[PDB]
Amino acid sequence: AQYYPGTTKVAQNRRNFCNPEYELEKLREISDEDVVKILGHRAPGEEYPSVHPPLEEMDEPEDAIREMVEPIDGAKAGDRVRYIQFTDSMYFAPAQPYVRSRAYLCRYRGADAGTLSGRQIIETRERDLEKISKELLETEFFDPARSGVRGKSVHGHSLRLDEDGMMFDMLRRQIYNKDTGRVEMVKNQIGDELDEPVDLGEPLDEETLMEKTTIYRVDGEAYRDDVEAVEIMQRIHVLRSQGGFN
Amino acid sequence: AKFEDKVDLYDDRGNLVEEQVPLEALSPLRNPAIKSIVQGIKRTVAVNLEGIENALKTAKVGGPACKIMGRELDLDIVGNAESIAAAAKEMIQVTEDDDTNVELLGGGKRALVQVPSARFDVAAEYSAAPLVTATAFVQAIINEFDVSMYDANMVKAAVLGRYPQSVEYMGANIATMLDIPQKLEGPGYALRNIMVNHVVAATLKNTLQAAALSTILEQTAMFEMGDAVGAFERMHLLGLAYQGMNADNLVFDLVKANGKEGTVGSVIADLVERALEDGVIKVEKELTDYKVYGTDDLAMWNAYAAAGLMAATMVNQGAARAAQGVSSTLLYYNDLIEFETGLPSVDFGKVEGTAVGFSFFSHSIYGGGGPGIFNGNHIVTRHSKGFAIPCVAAAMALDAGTQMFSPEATSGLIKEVFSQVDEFREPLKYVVEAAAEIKNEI
Amino acid sequence: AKFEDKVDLYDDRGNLVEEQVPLEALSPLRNPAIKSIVQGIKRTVAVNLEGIENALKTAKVGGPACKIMGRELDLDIVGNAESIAAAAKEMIQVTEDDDTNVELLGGGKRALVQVPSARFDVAAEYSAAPLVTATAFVQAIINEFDVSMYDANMVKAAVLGRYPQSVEYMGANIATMLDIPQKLEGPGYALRNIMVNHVVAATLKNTLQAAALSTILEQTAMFEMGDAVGAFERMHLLGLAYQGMNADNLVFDLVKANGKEGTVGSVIADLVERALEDGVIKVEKELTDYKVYGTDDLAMWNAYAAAGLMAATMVNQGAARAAQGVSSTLLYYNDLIEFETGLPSVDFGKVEGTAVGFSFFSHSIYGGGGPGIFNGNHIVTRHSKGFAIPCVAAAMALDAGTQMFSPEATSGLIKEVFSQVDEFREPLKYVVEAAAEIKNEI
Amino acid sequence: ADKLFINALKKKFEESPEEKKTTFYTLGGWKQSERKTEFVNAGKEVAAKRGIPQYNPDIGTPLGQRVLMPYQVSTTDTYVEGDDLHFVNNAAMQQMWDDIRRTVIVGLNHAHAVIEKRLGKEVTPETITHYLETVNHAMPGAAVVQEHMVETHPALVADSYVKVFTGNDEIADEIDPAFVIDINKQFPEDQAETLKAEVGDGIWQVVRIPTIVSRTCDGATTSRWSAMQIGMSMISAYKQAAGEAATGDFAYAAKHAEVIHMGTYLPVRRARGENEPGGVPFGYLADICQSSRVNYEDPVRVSLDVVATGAMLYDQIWLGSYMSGGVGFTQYATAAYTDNILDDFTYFGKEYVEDKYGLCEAPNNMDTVLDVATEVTFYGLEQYEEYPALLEDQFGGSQRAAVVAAAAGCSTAFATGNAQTGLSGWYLSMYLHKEQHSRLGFYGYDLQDQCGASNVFSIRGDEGLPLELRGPNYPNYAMNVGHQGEYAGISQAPHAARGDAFVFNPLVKIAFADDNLVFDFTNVRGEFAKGALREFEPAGERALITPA
Ligand code: F43
Ligand SMILES: C[C@@H](OP(=O)(O)O)[C@H](NC(=O)CCCCCCS)C(=O)O
Ligand SMILES: C[C@@H](OP(=O)(O)O)[C@H](NC(=O)CCCCCCS)C(=O)O
Ligand SMILES: O=S(=O)(O)CCS
Ligand SMILES: [Mg+2]
Ligand SMILES: [Mg+2]
Ligand SMILES: [Mg+2]
Ligand SMILES: [Mg+2]
Ligand SMILES: [Mg+2]
Ligand SMILES: [Zn+2]
Repeated sequence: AQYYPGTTKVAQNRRNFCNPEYELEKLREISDEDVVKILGHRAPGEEYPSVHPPLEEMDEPEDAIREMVEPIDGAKAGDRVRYIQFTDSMYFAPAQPYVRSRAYLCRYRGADAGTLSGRQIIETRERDLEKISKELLETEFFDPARSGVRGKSVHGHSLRLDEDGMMFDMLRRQIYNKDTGRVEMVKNQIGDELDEPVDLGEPLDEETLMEKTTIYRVDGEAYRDDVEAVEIMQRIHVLRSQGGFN
Repeated sequence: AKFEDKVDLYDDRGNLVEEQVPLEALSPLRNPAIKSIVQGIKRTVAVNLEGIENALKTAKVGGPACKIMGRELDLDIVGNAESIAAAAKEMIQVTEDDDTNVELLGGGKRALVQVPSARFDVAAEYSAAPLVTATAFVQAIINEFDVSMYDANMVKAAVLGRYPQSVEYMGANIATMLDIPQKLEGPGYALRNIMVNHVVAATLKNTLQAAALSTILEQTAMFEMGDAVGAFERMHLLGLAYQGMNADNLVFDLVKANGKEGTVGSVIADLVERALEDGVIKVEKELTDYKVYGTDDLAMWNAYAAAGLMAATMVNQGAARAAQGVSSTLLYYNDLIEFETGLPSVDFGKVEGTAVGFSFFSHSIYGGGGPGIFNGNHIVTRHSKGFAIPCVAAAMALDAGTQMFSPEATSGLIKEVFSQVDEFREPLKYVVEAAAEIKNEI
Repeated sequence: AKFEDKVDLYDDRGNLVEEQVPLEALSPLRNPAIKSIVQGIKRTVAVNLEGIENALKTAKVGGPACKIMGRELDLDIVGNAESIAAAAKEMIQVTEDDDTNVELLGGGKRALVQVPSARFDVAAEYSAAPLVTATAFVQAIINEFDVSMYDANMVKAAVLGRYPQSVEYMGANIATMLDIPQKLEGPGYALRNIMVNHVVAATLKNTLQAAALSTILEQTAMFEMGDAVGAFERMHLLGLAYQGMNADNLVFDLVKANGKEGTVGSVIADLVERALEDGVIKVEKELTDYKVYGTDDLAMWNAYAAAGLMAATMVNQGAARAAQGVSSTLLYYNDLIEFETGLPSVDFGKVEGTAVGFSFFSHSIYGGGGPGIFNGNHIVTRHSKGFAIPCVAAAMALDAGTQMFSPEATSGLIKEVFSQVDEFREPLKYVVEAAAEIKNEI
Repeated sequence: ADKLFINALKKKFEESPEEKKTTFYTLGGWKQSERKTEFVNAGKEVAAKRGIPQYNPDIGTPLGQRVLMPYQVSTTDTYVEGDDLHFVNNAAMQQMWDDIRRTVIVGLNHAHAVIEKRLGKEVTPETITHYLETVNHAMPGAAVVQEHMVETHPALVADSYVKVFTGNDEIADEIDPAFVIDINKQFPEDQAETLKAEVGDGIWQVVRIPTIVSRTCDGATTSRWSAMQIGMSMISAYKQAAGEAATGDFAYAAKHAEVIHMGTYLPVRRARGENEPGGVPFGYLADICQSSRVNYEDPVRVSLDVVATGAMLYDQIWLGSYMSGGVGFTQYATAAYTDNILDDFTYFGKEYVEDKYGLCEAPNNMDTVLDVATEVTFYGLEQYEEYPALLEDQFGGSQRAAVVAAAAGCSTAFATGNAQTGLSGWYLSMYLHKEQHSRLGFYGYDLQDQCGASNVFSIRGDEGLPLELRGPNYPNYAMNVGHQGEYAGISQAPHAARGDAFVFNPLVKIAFADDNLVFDFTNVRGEFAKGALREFEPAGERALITPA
């Protein structure tokens, strides 16, 4: 698959996020327990709550489509559908909103992804969401200064960075420490205090942000100079226009 | 034949039924089974005799929480169902050997009613079904028990609700898959105002059959709206065949190849490869490490992409066994395929746009709800001309129990009555048989 | 037959056509001519090609006084009417040589279009007629002149108006006798939302043919509404036959007896005498110098009283040659006959109540207008179940020019196209011939 | 000269508009704001008086972790907190909608035909003036025929009246000028000749019912109330029997045959009668706005006055209250009429088109749409990238999408002189924006946007319509913020560039050229600022009839 046109670093980075054969760079280690705490849906050692009984207990009629489609493990179990949501700064965060939903539907099974300017979300079965979430948090989908895990109060994608280089967060879920240079997650994604903070590693420096970003900007690679990517957008416009007419 | 296209037709197990069927043998305008399905859905009513009896015994008539103290009437309607139904049938039929059907279900608690087709051939629309059924059962219940002139208006309220003070039959104990003509968003929309959950309930959650019934209703509405007249006719017929009738086993084979480990993106890659292999698209231009595809048949590219979209919904919401992500599949299948190819997505962007608002109105405070409460007449989901809602039907067929407003919650009366009807329950079977039958008349 | 009654059928000249025809041979559910009239009114559209051309050349599209400066298109649509019509007919039809009719009128200024009946047997309702017609003419205009993508949306606006921003086809240059399904006052009302001036225009102001067409349409709607089901069915058929079909020559003969010098009161006296002669009523009790009449057959008394009511309109409004007093005739024929006899008036008071409001809303500031703009779906005139509006149709056919909102003012496009169709124009001829043909099959 | 938004950005933030970094969390939350401090004190007072908790700044999350900004009302020097632009808090915005809801245009053409032909009486300027004196007594709710009538208090209904207009100058000048909208006084010469030619010898009433009635009732009351009092005044002034058959022709004419509603009724899911915002087509909204007859030298000013008119009515009151409610959609709309931002982008695009093509000189085709909408899209987007204060100001992607695409679509229509290609340029703008920043608007913003390109030039039943005839009930547009007022601006744009007197209905244009209105439709943004300052005086209040 081709994924995206263009000849910039931005374009290649958009293709690499979509391509399940591209190995996302891992930047930080986070424990399973700490992913669970950051998600905030259940407590450590709490069994997965259910929304319906396990599939095997349900005795369904013959359906060739269902027989061909393997359910994700949380669907077999009857897990709740829960979410993880991220906000990406327009100051060169590595992932961005449509990059995420496009990538998620190429990489992940059984996924309900939503894109907005200030937040991007995936909803899926809870035990499967915890496995995807580890990857979204540990890899270059995430930077702990320019990306935020935020289930509510998401303002900041379009705000000026603070003096530490951190995105604004009304609820200050991610704190940079002036003396040490690491970010810690001090609250879960909905804003409740964590018993103990989670280290999220060092913010990527400017050079590495520029290497890895998927936003086009005049002070990075401008979209209007990625003339092949603009050509395909314009093509789509014109072909949809003619096809709606006749 | 106006069109030279032929398609191979399969059953819902992926076995070939008939090869090389002319496209127009699937047209709503020609296929006798689609005619019988559509006249069936015009003429079929579910009567809840238990619900009428209970509303009368408690005087709970006229809509939610409403009650008239002092108006209670205790009538043994379910215990006299056979007689009541026969007397209603005598008023419903036109003649004694016509196609009127009145059949008790549930030990007399429910009745399937099919009002004779001929009442509709001399009617403007379809409201004769609930209105002739309602009065025949109100009169039959009054005559069974000799209900007095002073009390009979309670029987009317228990059967048809607060109408005509309300525009709808508010509080009625009858139900139809269609809704009243005043609720159409535009003229020609009546076959679109059919809840997704009613389609999934009538077809017993068989995914292919739900997708077929939904497609047949949506694309038949496209004819009634004039959308499938002239320039656009072939586009609509090919969407019906490939997205809703599993033509050439395309949907089926995509799901088979992607069901075990697949994603929306893997289904896209397979569909693009199949379109290329079949000659539906070709490389037009090379950019820098990027092939720009073109087509000399936009209706067929649209159809192939539509089959892929249905497969992607089956793979994606089938793997989750949770319908909610159909709004995301409908969006990003189309958004990804345009940047994958350089060609326009299904319905030239209108599935993608329907999916943007459907996603918003299924995950926000402003309106909408869960997938099963939408329909082709809903303001959020009317915009694509038949290519979105059948995927929602497939997704709700595959939902394992994540919805509060599930077909069990919203459509139980519909399910008991309308799934009795073979052509509603298994339309893929009947439409393909009828197409094979008229194969040489096109 | 469900009923024992037979009637004698006459032509519009008062001459016998067929004796002793079973009543149900006139039923909308059995008579094939009523089926072909209802199907014809569902499927027939008047296209004003001159209005389309003029709207384009001036950019006056989208409703009264509206214009878009800079959007004018000068297209010679009437000079190329034959080619445009043929190209539209090819899109409108289902198959070659089916029942699609596209006929030019007024040297190409107008087209009568009848969309094929098969498109309606696979539709919920009747909007396919304007929708399929409009789109076939929009595409045939665009294809005739090679109108560009940039300009074609003005063709659309000149055909169908401000739809879908407006719910109606506001500013359209096509017309139907039906109106959109959203404007129905209740489900089942579509054949009632047909302006009286349209009925009088299509029948060329022949008094008995306007009364027949209006009664056909009204009593056919009473079947679709369920009002003529069960206990009420015979009342409705006998109203159709005696008030609308001149059964037994009773309306004709009452008009003959009272036309030279008669009043509403002299017609009442003649109808009471004839009902007593025929055994429909009898003296039940004597009070002081006053006989109380009774009946053993309320439906038949209703029907005789309805024939009288029609004859009284033809006498009172025919004498004035001015339609306005039909509201008064409808009131006081009923009010007077009840105090003359002790029996209930036509429709058990509902003609009299309809007439009270109709009189008010045709002589006041609050709404309504002249007789010709009413219809069975109008809020003022919906209340009688078929027994009032046909009298308004007879009275407007007799009006010699007293109205501003006459059929010439409101219904000229309808007149030019719909009066072409023999069965719409002279339905008393065709319904009677069809009833005689089926007489031994009922 | 500096970009037009720079003064606003320097007023809002201490940093220079180019500065990439700031400080947050140091402003005391709501305590930084005069208006939030007023609200916290009022909520304590309301809750204590009524015995139910109400506004409480400690419910949910703490506003003002960042600067709570003032906004400059574009084209003014008034800077206010955005709460002063909420329609609930702005009496000018409420009166603007009341003045539209309570207006109906009603011909006298059929009426005068009924009088001459049916009653056999003559009509002249004199009988018209006598009818106008009579209907200006009766329209506010006072009697002319019956004994023992009880009537509305004239001072509560002082805003209700009837005027007339006609394209025949000599007839206009013979009717008492107290009742006449004088086309030649109100419009510059060329527009006046266009409008008079449209009207001809036709004579039309502009009827305004009382604001207190419109607020009590609904928009569908307006044509009925109008017709009742027209009917009484035709009885009294032309000496009819008070209720005879011909009376019903004046009722049908005034209620149906020669009425022009501001808005058509809506389908049942969003059921509403006539004269509600969703029924007002975009070409009528551009015609209601009177900037065209005052600022005709500057087509950008005219177009963006119409954008302000529409963003307020369609997003704040209609989508943000009739169709939702709550806190609602103030800043979704303010992005299109504050800080001179849309003005900076749209002047850029107007000058670009002047230099490359000439206004209205470009070919009306897709080439022009691709050139102009792409160039103007990139200019707008570069401003958010160059100025971090501008991006933090228009912080929601939907606000940016609407502002950038309005400038692109109005500029495309300034080039082609045709609103349809303007609308194609709007959609192309959204598609480029989405790919540039990998975001666009809110979850549901681009439903119409993705259907958009294919439906611009469609001719199908519920798809194909010239933009002027579309409105909030066009199917794809029926839900979402950040489009409808901008579409009314694009519908105005080619007509302002061409110097056309009106966009879609000349009667609607004339009908608001009237200084007897309570809201001044010639200066919509000026009025919004007046209301924000609590300096606008609305009609409809109950002070006269309530305790001192
Ligand atoms: C709860 C929702 C989901 C929903 O259905 N509507 C909400 C909330 C709703 C509430 C918020 C009031 C409150 O705080 O109590 C109101 C005002 C509607 C109402 N009920 O009155 C609203 N949004 Ni929302 N909403 C807005 C916007 C937005 C932007 C904000 C992005 C940002 O970075 O700040 C995003 C969508 C996006 O990402 O593109 C958004 C999301 C959301 N919107 C998320 C909450 C986001 C969060 O958790 O912070 N709105 C805007 O983009 C600007 C205009 C603004 C609206 C108020 C106004 O117009 O003045 C408000 C319009
Ligand atoms: C969708 C529909 O809601 P329902 O699904 O019918 O509840 C509709 N609301 C809306 O369109 C909300 C529009 C304004 C709020 C969202 C603006 S983006 C309505 O209430 O009629
Ligand atoms: C009849 C109908 O008027 P139209 O004939 O549609 O103009 C209707 N008015 C009314 O019902 C007026 C009722 C109140 C005035 C009379 C009270 S007796 C209405 O405006 O919708
Ligand atoms: O977050 S949502 O896009 O659903 C609502 C924005 S106001
Ligand atoms: Mg690990
Ligand atoms: Mg190569
Ligand atoms: Mg004789
Ligand atoms: Mg340049
Ligand atoms: Mg003033
Ligand atoms: Zn109100």
